[PDB]
Amino acid sequence: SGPVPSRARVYTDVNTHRPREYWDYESHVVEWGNQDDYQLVRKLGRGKYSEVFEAINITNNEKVVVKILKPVKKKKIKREIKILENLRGGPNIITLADIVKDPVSRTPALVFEHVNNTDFKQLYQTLTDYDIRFYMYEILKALDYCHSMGIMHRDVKPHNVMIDHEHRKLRLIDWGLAEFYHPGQEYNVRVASRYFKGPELLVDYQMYDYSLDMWSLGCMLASMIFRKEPFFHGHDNYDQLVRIAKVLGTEDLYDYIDKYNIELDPRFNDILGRHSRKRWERFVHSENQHLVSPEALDFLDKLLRYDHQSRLTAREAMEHPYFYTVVKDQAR
Ligand SMILES: O=C(CCC(=O)NCCc1ccc(Cl)c(Cl)c1)NCCCCn1cnc2c(Br)c(Br)c(Br)c(Br)c21
Ligand SMILES: NCCc1ccc(Cl)c(Cl)c1
Repeated sequence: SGPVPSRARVYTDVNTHRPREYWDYESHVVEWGNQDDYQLVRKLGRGKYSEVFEAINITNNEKVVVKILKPVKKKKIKREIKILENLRGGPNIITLADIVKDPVSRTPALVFEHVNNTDFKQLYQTLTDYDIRFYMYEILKALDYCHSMGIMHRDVKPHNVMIDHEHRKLRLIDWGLAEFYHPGQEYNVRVASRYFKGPELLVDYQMYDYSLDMWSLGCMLASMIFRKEPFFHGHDNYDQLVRIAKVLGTEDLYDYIDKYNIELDPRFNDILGRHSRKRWERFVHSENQHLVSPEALDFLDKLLRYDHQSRLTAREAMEHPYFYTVVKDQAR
């Protein structure tokens, strides 16, 4: 007997009710702009999948960001484009402005709205309790939206959160790993950065859903309030689950494994050991106590659960007491 199937608790059938063109990205036809509308100004960074530039649209003098893609399978470019187009205009989702073909490498380039990013070295030095609650709530808006639109981001981490702090403006970026959720579909578990991988990825449980993003969000929250980056600091994918188990305990892990009849890689036998579930107080000290509260710890505990089905949804997270003062402030 194999693993027990699983279904998302919410937004389970949203893609089923769509025309197939919404989610059948392999059949998407790309609408191309004119690369001659743009001039590159300077390089902002480079990754395994792209090089990123600041640019100017010389037809309207607008600043934009240009992501020149490295060679990748055409269906993965179509996937990112289709998801960006489907989510465009949603709260705190980066806006795809144009798609052009780089004359040099003949590769596609995505053109995004510019965000005046805040120097985060200063941001983290003066970060307040209220700042963290406010921006977490802004991220939850983007996640509830994309989940409600049938999409898992699958790469939630601080690097993919742009913040213009002067204007309290936040954007969730890099949708190149995002996928459409379909009930019963088995997904690739080699997604997300190591430190933010959910337990379902680490034990190779492929029938996962939106709740994967909620684990990653809990990892980000823990690093913020405890000022410990990364929070779960594994040496490799195997050790990453050991680091989680030393905090969440091994009992709930084996309860999770048994519930879904997951066949655990035999490497884990001699490294997981036996660990109690720790109390969050052991990460609190004089340098982070101003960011930690009973509300923050209650919220954090309800995100970081082995069982993906028992994690808060994005909308449930937004209703947590941790956000009460943010919610009433936004009512104005
Ligand atoms: O520096 C970062 C962000 C690092 C960071 O700590 N965040 C804030 C994290 C955070 C999250 C939650 C909370 Cl609660 C709080 Cl408090 C803080 N990531 C590098 C991006 C590399 C350059 N890069 C790539 N793609 C880009 C796009 Br697309 C645009 Br548009 C723009 Br602009 C740029 Br620059 C782009
Ligand atoms: N049109 C020449 C400048 C240029 C080169 C490459 C790209 Cl991808 C862009 Cl948008 C603009």
